[PDB]
Amino acid sequence: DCKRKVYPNGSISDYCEY
Repeated sequence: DCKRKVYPNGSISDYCEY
C-alpha cells in the first residue's frame, strides 16, 4: 500500500513511509 512520490524536477523518489 505505497505510492511513488513525484518531484517537480521530473524524477520520482523511491522511498515510502511505513
